[PDB]
Amino acid sequence: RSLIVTTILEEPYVLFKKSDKPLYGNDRFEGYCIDLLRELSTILGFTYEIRLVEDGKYGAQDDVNGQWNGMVRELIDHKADLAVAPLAITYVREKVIDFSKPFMTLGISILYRKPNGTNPGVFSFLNPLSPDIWMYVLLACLGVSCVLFVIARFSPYEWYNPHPCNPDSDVVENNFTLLNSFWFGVGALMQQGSELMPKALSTRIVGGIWWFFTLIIISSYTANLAAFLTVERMESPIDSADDLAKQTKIEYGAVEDGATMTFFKKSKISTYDKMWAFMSSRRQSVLVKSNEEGIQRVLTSDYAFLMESTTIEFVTQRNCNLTQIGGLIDSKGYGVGTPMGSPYRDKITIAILQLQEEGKLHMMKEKWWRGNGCPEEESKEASALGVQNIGGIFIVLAAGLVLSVFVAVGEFLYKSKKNAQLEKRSFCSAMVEELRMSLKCQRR
Amino acid sequence: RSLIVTTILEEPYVLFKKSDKPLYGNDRFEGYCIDLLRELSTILGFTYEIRLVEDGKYGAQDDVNGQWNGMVRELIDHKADLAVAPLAITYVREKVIDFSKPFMTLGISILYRKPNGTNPGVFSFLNPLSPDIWMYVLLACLGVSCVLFVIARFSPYEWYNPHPCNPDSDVVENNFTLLNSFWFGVGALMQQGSELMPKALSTRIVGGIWWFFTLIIISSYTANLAAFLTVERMESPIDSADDLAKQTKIEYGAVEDGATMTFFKKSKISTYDKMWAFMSSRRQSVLVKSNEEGIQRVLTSDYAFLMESTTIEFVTQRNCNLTQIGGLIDSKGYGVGTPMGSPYRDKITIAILQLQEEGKLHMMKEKWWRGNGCPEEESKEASALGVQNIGGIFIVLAAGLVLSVFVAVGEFLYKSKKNAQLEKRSFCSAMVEELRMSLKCQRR
Amino acid sequence: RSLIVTTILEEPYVLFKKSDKPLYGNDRFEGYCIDLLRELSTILGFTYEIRLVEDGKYGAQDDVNGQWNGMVRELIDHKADLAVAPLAITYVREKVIDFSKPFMTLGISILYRKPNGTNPGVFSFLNPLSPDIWMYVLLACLGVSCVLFVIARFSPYEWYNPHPCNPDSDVVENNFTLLNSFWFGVGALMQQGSELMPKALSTRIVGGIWWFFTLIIISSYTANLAAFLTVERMESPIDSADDLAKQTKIEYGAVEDGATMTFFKKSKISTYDKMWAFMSSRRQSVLVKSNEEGIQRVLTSDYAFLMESTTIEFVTQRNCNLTQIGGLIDSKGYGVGTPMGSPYRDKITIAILQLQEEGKLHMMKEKWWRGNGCPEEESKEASALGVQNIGGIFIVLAAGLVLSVFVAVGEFLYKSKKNAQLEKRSFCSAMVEELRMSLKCQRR
Amino acid sequence: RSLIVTTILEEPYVLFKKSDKPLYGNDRFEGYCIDLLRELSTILGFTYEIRLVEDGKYGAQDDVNGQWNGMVRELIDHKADLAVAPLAITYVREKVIDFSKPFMTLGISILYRKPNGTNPGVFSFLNPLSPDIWMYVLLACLGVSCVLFVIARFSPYEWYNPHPCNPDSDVVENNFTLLNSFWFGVGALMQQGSELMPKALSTRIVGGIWWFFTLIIISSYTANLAAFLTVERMESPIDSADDLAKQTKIEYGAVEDGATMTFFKKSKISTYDKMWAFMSSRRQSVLVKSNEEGIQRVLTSDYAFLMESTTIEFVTQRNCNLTQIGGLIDSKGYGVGTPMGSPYRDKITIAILQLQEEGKLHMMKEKWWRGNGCPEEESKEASALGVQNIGGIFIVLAAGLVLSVFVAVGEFLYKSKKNAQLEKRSFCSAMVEELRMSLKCQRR
Ligand SMILES: N[C@@H](CCC(=O)O)C(=O)O
Ligand SMILES: N[C@@H](CCC(=O)O)C(=O)O
Ligand SMILES: N[C@@H](CCC(=O)O)C(=O)O
Ligand SMILES: N[C@@H](CCC(=O)O)C(=O)O
Repeated sequence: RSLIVTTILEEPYVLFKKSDKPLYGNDRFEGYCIDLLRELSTILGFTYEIRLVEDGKYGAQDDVNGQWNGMVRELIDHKADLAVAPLAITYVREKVIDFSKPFMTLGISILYRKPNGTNPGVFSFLNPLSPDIWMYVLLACLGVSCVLFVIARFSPYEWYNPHPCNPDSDVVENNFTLLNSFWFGVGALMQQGSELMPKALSTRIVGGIWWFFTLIIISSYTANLAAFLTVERMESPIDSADDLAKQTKIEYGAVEDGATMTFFKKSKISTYDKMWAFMSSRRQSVLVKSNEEGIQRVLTSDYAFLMESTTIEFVTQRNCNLTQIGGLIDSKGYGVGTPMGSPYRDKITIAILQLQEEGKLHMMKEKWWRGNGCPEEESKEASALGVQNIGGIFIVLAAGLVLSVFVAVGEFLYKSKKNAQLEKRSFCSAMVEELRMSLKCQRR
Repeated sequence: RSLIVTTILEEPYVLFKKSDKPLYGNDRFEGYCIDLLRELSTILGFTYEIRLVEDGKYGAQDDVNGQWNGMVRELIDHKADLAVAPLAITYVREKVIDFSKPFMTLGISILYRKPNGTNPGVFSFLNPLSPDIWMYVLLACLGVSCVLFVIARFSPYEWYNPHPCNPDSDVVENNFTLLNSFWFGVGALMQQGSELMPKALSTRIVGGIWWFFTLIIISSYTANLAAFLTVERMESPIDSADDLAKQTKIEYGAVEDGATMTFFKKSKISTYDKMWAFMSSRRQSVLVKSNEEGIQRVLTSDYAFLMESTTIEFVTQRNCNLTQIGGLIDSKGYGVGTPMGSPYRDKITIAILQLQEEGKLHMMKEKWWRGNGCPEEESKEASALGVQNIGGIFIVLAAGLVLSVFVAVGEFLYKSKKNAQLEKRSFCSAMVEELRMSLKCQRR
Repeated sequence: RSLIVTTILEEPYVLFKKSDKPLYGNDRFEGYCIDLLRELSTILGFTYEIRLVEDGKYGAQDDVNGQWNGMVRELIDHKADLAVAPLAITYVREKVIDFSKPFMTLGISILYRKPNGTNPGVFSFLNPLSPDIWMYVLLACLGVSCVLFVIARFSPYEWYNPHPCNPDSDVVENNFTLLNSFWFGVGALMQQGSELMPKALSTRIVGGIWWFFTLIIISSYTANLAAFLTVERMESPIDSADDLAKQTKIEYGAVEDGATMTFFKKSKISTYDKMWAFMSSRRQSVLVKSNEEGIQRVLTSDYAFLMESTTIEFVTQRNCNLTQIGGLIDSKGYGVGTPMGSPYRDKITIAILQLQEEGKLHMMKEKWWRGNGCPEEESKEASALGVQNIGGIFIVLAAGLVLSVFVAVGEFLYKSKKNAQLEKRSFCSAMVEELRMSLKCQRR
Repeated sequence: RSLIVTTILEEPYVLFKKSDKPLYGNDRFEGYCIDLLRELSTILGFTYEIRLVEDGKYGAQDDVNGQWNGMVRELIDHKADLAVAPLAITYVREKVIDFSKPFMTLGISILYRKPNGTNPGVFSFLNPLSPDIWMYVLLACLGVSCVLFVIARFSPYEWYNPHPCNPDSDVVENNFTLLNSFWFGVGALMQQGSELMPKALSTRIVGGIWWFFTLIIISSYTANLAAFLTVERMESPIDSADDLAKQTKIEYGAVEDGATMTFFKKSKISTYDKMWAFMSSRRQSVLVKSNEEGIQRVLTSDYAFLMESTTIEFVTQRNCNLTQIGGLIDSKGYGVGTPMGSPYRDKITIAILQLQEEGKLHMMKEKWWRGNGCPEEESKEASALGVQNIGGIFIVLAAGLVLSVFVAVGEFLYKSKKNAQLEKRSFCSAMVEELRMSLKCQRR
């Protein structure tokens, strides 16, 4: 006699094969659990014949009539002989049917979206000061530089004759112009210090306060920028089951007629009863029909789906915006289900252990979970500055040198218009001074 | 019979259970005291019928026609048999109903809004050094600039001939005037450097040790400056029960016909007698009718609510702009009331002591009073420094420059003064040096 | 009939009075619980007559004969009528005797020593670099300054004639001496920058690498010193009962025949059974005879004594090196014990509540706990630098100016010996140059 | 009868209970499997007599005279009735004894010492910027120093007459040679400033924007430099089961006559077949006789022990120089053994599933495998920067100065070369300029 194996569509355990042809018999199925059953058939030497569950459930106790549904009901009534499927091992299922040893180890955990790690774009260094403070500094170095020009002309001690060798009447100069006064202002702001130093006490206090002002601006900048380069990583506000029980902001449920909600239904510990106190209220709202709708409502809404760890291993290697929030709630396993008192309990108990010692149950999991490449993590650690987060200081350096050379032709043309008043003609005296600049020597 | 339990709906003690289908009976209710009365029924063994109180108070000895009401009249006239609810042990109640022995530790306290806005701290940058340190660096900079001037007018290697062509005779003169030695002292302190640079090793060592001094003071200042650039929110204008007594800006009150109205009514503390002389006058406006009208008038008005401690522990855990002000005024407990001597006081008295030995009173405490963690004040995550944070460096920049325009005129009037004994009293050297500003092109 | 009150020496509840006289009757007793009983006698109008417990225990079940000891055994046998004492309220005591309502609220917690907050002594700023690295920097600025002198004499381009006006033959100088080369070395180390700049490319690379070296020394100094000024507070490695159960490094016990170990003996929760799994093994080693030996063995050895919160309130306000490690394990209370079925249960139940509403039970606790002044905490928060933790940079500044002025008389005497070879006599030509230095003017 | 339970003493599963008085019987034992067998006896209902195994192994199918031993022969010959102990489900055992269904999830892994010493990181200071950034600041400093030279040989305001007395005619000359413009570029980058200061606004803007560039690059460098000055301990030379296969420096082994010796014995993985070809040869030295001789030979020798996962979880939690290397080789479970078909397998199979539903298997897991927290690697608390931390700035200081002595000779041979066409080939301008070093007092 050929056996009749019950099973159910779940990805990647059992799923239909992609082929055009009129698929006949066991042909249309592919996945982990049939490729398990391809190998159990070679060992035990029988003939399986795949035939799905009818009511589309896994198995649960309806507790009105106290009866079962799903693949569990397919076994108790002896309709189908095996249950090669992700049928988990629980306390209430073991009393009515006979499982084998596990071929996979589970854990209930939360499938939730990864939050977006919004990149600190290339103008990230302006962040440690507020955008009105950068203006207040700029109006200061436009202000204080203008105040210093007022005082330096007004103060009769900044008037010094430069002339280190015996003036003998009068060559007295006042080296602070406008263009010198901003350069003292900018030069002290950028901590470099100019070549021009105030001499009168009327201008020392302007030099003294502006040095103290740019001492605090730069020091408050550097102390704050330690915080902004050490970017505090995304910490989406669920990190455990203790967290997820206490906010009704995020919807969280399970699959209906499944071993996930059956866990919370029968549990008596405080956190997990609190989740079932939540889920029993909106029992039609949160409890989705299958795991596939458990996935999709996390993809769209603010939903945190409770499910098994081995299917999260297939989801998060496919969708690189979903993750396993939290740790394993419990531990379970996938048994090849058999009816109560079967001779195939012990022969599969052997033939799972035989496949496990020679690595066949790990060669199949690596094949059908197929990690595919996915961004693992930022790997939270010291965070050496790339081009992506300094970046814009080269942009202002590139734009600053572009803005510079037009002042250089501005200095050229204002000179070439000035000297050509009396000396030579307008266009040619520009080219005359080009002969001066292209000279490779020191000259007049 | 059924042991009729009189209870009164107050969160998080006894509240209605929400669901899809309406429930009927004892399962309508949930909370702390429902979970407690289940534990008393498990240990002792009895049926219990929740019979929520008609006249909606807890209990209060009324005046001249004195008759108890609320849950206390349910106990005196034997309409109830128990009172598992927040019926707090007070003096006047335990004379007439006969309480069991407490199951949770409360006390009268003050509920009030958290202050939103910040203490500005318009300077806030002086903070990383103590004001002992800030005055000592001036007495160092006043100190070093004097001892540098003493050495530089004593060291016979600072006396230098500038005279760059070929030094003949009768030239040498220090560049360290006493005005100049502060400018090395302040100039090195502010990290910007001076035009003065010492020669003459005895003056080098002063310049050497003042540099290493100001290397550490600036480096220690930038270390703590990350910490002290955090705003502090405003300190609430009340911090105790005495603070509400010495004001009428904040109306303060309690639940009418409860233990807290009764406590201030029969108090002989000078603080608390004034706090009832307030409440008795405007009784129609500062005695609310429930706990729920307490919190809603703290939020949607200026108000400070005198309520119990453990009910604050639920509210402030839940609502994050809302905190406890001060410490416990008195200490009292919640006790399961019984009538005037019953065969169920002593049974529950042992039964309450059993639960806190097992820890189940603490387990039920955590189960209801814990909630969302109310994300703390130490959750900074970002601080762009603004006009509130640094602030006062713009004030002292406005302070020093107005000081500088004052001393600029004072020097202008001084060179008017030494040129006065040459020509005239004021207007000679005024106008000729007021020309000096108005020239801006010609030197002398 | 006058009552016979049993009680027991515990501090500060009941203790002998300090007086020389032959103390007669109730005279010799003073403390909290007799001053409680002084006020209960005024209310209820009886005559107490203090008489101690005989066997010196509080009360516990010997569980061999199943009998009691202590004050509990004094009550059951009706020897003494009251039990006005710190006799706690537990489950096993309530079944045999009758307590009143509490007059005080307890909690079991851990009395352990405060660790010493070792002060960061005034040379604290040298800490961010290792003491061999400070030598390696000092041998660098002694090394690199010496290398620069070698190269500058060797390089034929540092030989420049200063002389800004038409040399016409030869005045070519080499301004880098020894004393100039160290000053470039020190001057770049202290970030200030000298007035002397290298000119030949042979000396630019020495100037270039030494600038990059002191860029990293100072930056690694400032980045590390943020950690050392933010002194990570003392965190003595017990912070809870979950911590204290899992190290056998610290002895922890209780008092024998007391309600502290009776809690752990009967508990079934995992952490507190683990402590009783520890304490049952060395039951004679850790379990002290009284609370006073519970105090003293913490004072001397590495012992963490489990005791009641209200006695920790008297200990830690006296001994300012002990503290309450952890939070309250449970909650209990002090009942005035009465025998099983007494008429004085309810009259004291009244007269404790009457004393509590009018604040008498808080006026007595404030008197007999008498906080006395004790250092509360460092109050862990931002830690503004006092003189105690910068400190020594003023010491090296004071010592640097002391070391300077002896170089100034060293520069004076080396000059005064040199010029007196040909010009004048040895001692007088010093005083001649004193006339030069004391001159208030510029001169030759 | 008594249901004789064969068990074998292994921590933290079944260990002797320590006390003062010696205990007798089932109370001699404690640990995980004693707490488990109590739970199986509570649920199912049976007496149990611990009868610790005589021949001290767990179980191993011996060769040609093949007879099981240890706990397995206790089950086959019905000397036991159960085997509640770490008797792990393998293929060859479950054929002959008949296991229950697992209660804890293990797998073979590698125990090995943590590497003590640090990866030195002799430079370690380049780390706060990515090597993309480090090369770009040179291409900026090579870039800006070129474009500053282009403008300064083109701007007709940089051409200045030094000539300080009174400028006549035919003088003006730039101070920006192409050698000089790098010295402004490097000089501003290293925060120290140059003797060069630009005039002529077009050159000011280059100096303006290069200053703000190097203000940010230095400030961003000092921000992350606190993070990257932490040592990393050495990466262990093994990180997997494959790494022990490709070496003979570390002897590696397992418990003789256990599941782990049996697993490599009958493995057909190319990695694991080599790992038994190793162990079989020196079987007398790399197959220890217990778990306890495993850990003691990892510590007191160079050795890497192939043992189970859950027993590593106790040891590495306890001993802090000792860690798990790699991941789980296989996956298997601990099962309560029974004989060849018993009326107690299925009773315990449901009984184990009941306990993990309630969570008591996790409660007993936490109760024994948790211990002292093994104070983590992220417990820095202090880092005085030493010769290991910064280090490489002394290397590049030794690198640049040896480079500088090379270029100093190269310039010395260059002024020998231009003076060669004056007088002689080498020794003329060599010796006369070798005099120039040897003079040190005379100028020219
Ligand atoms: N597949 C599980 C139910 C769904 C789940 O727990 O994720 C079972 O059949 O038991
Ligand atoms: N809990 C109080 C009532 C509320 C209040 O007075 O603040 C009582 O037991 O009477
Ligand atoms: N004084 C306590 C016992 C000692 C203690 O718990 O600290 C009692 O009598 O119950
Ligand atoms: N736990 C192993 C024994 C120890 C080992 O082989 O590493 C077993 O069940 O056989």
